[PDB]
Amino acid sequence: IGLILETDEILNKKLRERKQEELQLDYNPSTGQSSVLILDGGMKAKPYSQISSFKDLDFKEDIAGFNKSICLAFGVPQVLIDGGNNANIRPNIELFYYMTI
Amino acid sequence: LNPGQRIIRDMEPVSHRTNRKPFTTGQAYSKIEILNRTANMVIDSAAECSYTVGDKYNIVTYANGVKTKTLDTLLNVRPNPFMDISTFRRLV
Repeated sequence: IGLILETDEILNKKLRERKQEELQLDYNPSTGQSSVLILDGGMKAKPYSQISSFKDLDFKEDIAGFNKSICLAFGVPQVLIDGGNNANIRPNIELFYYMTI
Repeated sequence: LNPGQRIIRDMEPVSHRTNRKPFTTGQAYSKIEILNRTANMVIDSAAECSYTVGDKYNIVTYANGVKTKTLDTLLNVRPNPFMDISTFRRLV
């Protein structure tokens, strides 16, 4: 939601819908220029907040754990999934070959 | 021999198992990854050590008089007519 406006009056539905589309197209900087808004006749702007946010879906470590489990069940080092430095890479191939295969 | 033996005998006259929870252990090994991997690493690593047979001590024993070449062939090559060496080692 971008904005909430509120009244105790009853408003003509067709004109209300038109007004919503005018505000939406005018205020966005991509579409339109206008930015100040003047309310009259008692329309009130209602403050609100994002009651549930994408920020709380910090899955990132849990899925990483599952990837490690899968990678571990076969027994392939992560350096082979990434590629690292020389000192990492050349011994890890021998690790993978000798221990697993 | 050992005078105390008759007493020690009564402290534990028969062995008892210690792997309680055998079913849930077999579930865990069959279903939980980190157990399966670490156990397989240990078993598969231990199974591939060769055995060397050395000199013979003069003391008498149970398995008397077995020629070294036979014992070597049994340990390294073929435990019995029907089962390989690797399967035998991994089972043990």
